[PDB]
Amino acid sequence: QVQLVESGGGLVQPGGSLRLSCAASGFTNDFYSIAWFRQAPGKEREGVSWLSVSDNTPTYVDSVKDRFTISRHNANNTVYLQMNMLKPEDTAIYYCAAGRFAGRDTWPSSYDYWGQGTQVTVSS
Amino acid sequence: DIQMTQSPGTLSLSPGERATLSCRASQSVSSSSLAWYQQKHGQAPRLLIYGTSSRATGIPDRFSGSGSGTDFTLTISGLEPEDFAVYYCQQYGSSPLFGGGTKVEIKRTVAAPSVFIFPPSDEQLKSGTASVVCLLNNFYPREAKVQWKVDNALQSGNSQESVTEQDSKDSTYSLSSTLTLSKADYEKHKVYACEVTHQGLSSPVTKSFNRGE
Amino acid sequence: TNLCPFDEVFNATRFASVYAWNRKRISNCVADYSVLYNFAPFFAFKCYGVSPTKLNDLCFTNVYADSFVIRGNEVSQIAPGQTGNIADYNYKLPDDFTGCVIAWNSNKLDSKVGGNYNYQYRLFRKSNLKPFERDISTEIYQAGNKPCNGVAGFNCYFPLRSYGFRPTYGVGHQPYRVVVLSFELVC
Amino acid sequence: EVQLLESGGGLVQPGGSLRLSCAASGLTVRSNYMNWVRQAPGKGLEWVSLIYSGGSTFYADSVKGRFTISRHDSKNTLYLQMNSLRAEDTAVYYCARDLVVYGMDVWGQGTTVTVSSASTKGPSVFPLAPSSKSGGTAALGCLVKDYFPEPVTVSWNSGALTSGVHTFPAVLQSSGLYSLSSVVTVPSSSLGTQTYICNVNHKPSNTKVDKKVEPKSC
Ligand SMILES: *[C@@H]1O[C@H](CO[C@@H]2O[C@@H](C)[C@@H](O)[C@@H](O)[C@@H]2O)[C@@H](O)[C@H](O)[C@H]1NC(C)=O
Repeated sequence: QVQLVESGGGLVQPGGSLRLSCAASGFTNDFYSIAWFRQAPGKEREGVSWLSVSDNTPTYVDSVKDRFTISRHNANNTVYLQMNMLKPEDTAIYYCAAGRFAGRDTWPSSYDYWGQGTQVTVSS
Repeated sequence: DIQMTQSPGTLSLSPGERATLSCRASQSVSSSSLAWYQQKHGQAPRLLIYGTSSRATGIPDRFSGSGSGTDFTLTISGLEPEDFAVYYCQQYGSSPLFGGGTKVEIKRTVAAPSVFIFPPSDEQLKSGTASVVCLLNNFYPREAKVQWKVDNALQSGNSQESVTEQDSKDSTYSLSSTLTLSKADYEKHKVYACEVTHQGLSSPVTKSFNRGE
Repeated sequence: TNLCPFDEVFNATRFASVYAWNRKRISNCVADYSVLYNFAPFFAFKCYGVSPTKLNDLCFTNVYADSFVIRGNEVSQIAPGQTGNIADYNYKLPDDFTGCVIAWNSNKLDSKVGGNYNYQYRLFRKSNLKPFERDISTEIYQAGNKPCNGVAGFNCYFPLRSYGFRPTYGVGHQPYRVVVLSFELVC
Repeated sequence: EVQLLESGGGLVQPGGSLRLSCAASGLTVRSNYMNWVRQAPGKGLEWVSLIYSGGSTFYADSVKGRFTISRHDSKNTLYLQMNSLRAEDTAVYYCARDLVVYGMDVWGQGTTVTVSSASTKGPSVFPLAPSSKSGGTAALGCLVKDYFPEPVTVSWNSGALTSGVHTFPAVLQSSGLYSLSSVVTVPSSSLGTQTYICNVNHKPSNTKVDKKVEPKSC
């Protein structure tokens, strides 16, 4: 009954911002973790940001460290990804993933639940 | 997820020629995790090669494999008649994954099709349906275009096609196309025709009949 | 009191094959676990039955540090309840596992142009391993009703296979070093 | 001979169930990786399900939640339980012993699963006659229309006429019934001297029909 509803995404110029959301519902407790994956048109599905919900610990890859901000609002049970200073290298389809563990992993096969995925483009 | 792409979809060669079949993986995988299979028409698959290059038990000497990373290749040094089949490559991840497959057919000189049209039998008309059949007999290559024209009006949406396998003697294909109408709709028109375009035809051949003649 | 010898485990020159996975019993030492979690080179840091940032505030009888090398797309099998080649025949965690799984890409160390065939894994086994069981037997696997008598052949297969890590493989077939920390009831 | 003997295929209506069997001879199912691989009509091989010797099962995404692979050690037989069958599940299903690094070396002969709402129905055999109008080669045939299920068998002159005969693959009509034709090219001289009869047999419906095909007279 775990359902990941992710929304947001769009087209922005280099240096603009964009916020993705992922409403996680169905979990019986707080012992799970959220990951944001992205997939360039021809490349692979790579993780960029993680959030372990039970201990509220974020993790970012180095290429987005000072630019992305992952967070969770406990009220609506939603995890947000505030993407600022967007670069053309950020153009991809962004997915929301959830795993039954407290931590982070780079492998899509480690996450059992997925959002629908949304397109994020940065113009040249 | 990984993906296995085989090219070309169809390979046209003569007996005794060298066949090269490509199998591409979307991710660089080890050579020990790739296999090739053969499947003749109407039969179950059989293991040709395991671990990229190792020949399976009983497989003749002319079959060889090579490659590494993303590009793998099955080579048949001199095609025999029994070698013209469909070949599949298969990679091992967490589960087996097959490629789309490559059919190796016999290449021959171009042969134009013989076209026949068949009006519906008086027996079928008493049922309430009319089937008009267009026969394309013994042609090569396989690509052919059949177009139904009823009273010179191009008909679309009420025809189905069927092609035979390559003939054992002349290595040609045959096509059958059936145009289906209700008996009432069949009686509303006069000229029934199928127009055939093929590489062996300099201009499209049209075979037709007038209803009730 | 001295620090726990995690340097000897994480920064060891050579790891073990997954079928003969190494285990290091950790006792009589102080461990800063939250520093381990903040280590970015840890591509994976997944804990079960415990949040990572809470380990520094807990004591336990003994900590076990298991380490080995597997391929990239097998790292998902190092978790409770997992199935597959590795989780069933090489290294299995119990369903009630309490601890953390740590993994990172080791292509620069365990891959070799032309292939590194020292790392092995068990491909053929009759039944699944029990949790934390280490099977190092190299008896010919019998796939039919005829006995093998220690001779390989048809329906008689050597149970181990090499990975043959190459630097040009994709991350799914590149080597990953794994360290599984289990907590038994060091602070 | 090391074999894998398959059975259990048949006609299932959409939403129904079916259990396939794969009896091994020459290898122990209990001790092997075993696969089910299917092949939809005219399409490629698709891995469907896998069971470890240790018990773990894996399924393709297209069959998850609906298929279940299993085995009976005492009968040395592999099984595939298929529920909530859909039209796209129509295929020829193979079982195979998997050696992974040595490939799938032993293959079953396959068993056919057809998912359809159609009921068993005998065909109607109509003559395909040359219109009254005539080169050097003439063509006549038989239209085997509106039958279910596959297959039919068509011979000409009780098997005495084989050269120049083309029996075409059937097409699945939008009604759910199959329809094929069988043609034969003869020299145009022998139309008025040689009788031509097609023998259509549809075993599922106890339908044996002999149709003499003649040029239609005005
Ligand atoms: C593992 O090693 C990490 C980095 O190692 C650094 O380079 C090697 C060659 C040595 O000179 C080492 O002293 C350096 O720190 C450390 O950052 C990390 O803390 C080490 N792991 C543990 C558990 O201490």
